[PDB]
Amino acid sequence: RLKKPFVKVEDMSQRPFYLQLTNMPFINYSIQKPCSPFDGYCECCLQKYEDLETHLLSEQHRNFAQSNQYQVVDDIVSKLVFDFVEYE
Amino acid sequence: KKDIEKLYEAVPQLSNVFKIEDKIGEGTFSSVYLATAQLQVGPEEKIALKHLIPTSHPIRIAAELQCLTVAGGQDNVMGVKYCFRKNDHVVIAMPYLEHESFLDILNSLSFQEVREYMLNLFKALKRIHQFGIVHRDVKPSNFLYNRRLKKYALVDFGLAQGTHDTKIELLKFVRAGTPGFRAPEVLTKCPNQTTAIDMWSAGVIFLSLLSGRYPFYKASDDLTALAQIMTIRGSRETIQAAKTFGKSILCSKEVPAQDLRKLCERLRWNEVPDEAYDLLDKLLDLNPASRITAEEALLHPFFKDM
Ligand SMILES: O=c1[nH]c([C@@H]2CCCN2)nc2c1oc1ccc(Cl)cc12
Ligand SMILES: [Zn+2]
Repeated sequence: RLKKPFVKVEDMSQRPFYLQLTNMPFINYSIQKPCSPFDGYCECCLQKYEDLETHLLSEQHRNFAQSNQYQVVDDIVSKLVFDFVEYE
Repeated sequence: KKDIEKLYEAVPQLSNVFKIEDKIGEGTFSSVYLATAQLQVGPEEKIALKHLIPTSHPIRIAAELQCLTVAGGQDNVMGVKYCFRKNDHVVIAMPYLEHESFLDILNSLSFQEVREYMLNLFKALKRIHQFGIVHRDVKPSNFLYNRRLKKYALVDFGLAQGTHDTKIELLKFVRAGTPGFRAPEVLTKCPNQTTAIDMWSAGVIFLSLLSGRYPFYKASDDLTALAQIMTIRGSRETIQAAKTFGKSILCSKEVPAQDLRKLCERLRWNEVPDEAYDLLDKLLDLNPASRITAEEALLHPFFKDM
């Protein structure tokens, strides 16, 4: 029932996923080196965004960005040694 | 240029410390910049600054730093000098290592240099695997190679996960790599993914080095890569191995396993030893349980005597 060629993958204990291409991969030796022989979401606000900049500017993000949630980061940082020269 | 300006603005303290020269790397989750700084100890020094995408969960940021602090700075694994934070913007400061593009050196390395590269990659992998770190994004752009100095650094713990008994605490509280370097058990979404997935990746790197082709598996999605893998390692072989990890694979077109020596020679130094292709075969084992480990790889006959 699936048009060929296809690949089908299912978990042996149960949702299948598929590959269907016009041509399956074919190893091309004639193509010159080094060509192949075969030639977002915010973790903080737990939500997918439309535009990165605008999402960072949103009050949802700004609020996380300014919280105490980065304590876990600062905790490791405090253990590191600052060895650069700092200017005013 | 505008990126450099925006970085300074995001982390103002950076302008007190660094002269940021150029952007040297970029991925889904970070940008890496070349910068100059003055050491208190006296020398001026080139620094790599890694600006993590401000959508990273703090635990993800912290786990990457913890990999660098605990496992890094040793055995060809990149370490960390310092880390700068203003709010959601974190910038990791690391030593700069001048390094080749993989495409450039690929077809110009001697065979001895191929074996030195692989040996040094396995040293880095053995080190991280000792801590129970699964890198999950091992590929040439994450393995810095200074040809002239014979220096190596495995980089980028931003996609790492822990083994069940990981020594990196934060990894227990844990993003997809490049399809072309992902193991069959990864491409088929096996819930259990071990350090073996990085050994697969190192085999894909070794496959590029032996065939002179990069990217070897050119694929923008997981199943296309799996289909390409089947044409190299064989559909029946892949289907049999996948059963052992609880995945049923159906393929309409049966394709034979390729002989690795003949494959690499036709794609591509006059007397590559059988040991090289034997090691490749173990790295590209379709069964992750039987796939060679980094420790075992270092003891493989391919590397006598180094
Ligand atoms: O984590 C890194 N990722 C990367 C790349 C770029 C972003 C995705 N991985 N490069 C470096 C990374 O660390 C480095 C330290 C020194 C130098 Cl010269 C380069 C890097
Ligand atoms: Zn957010």
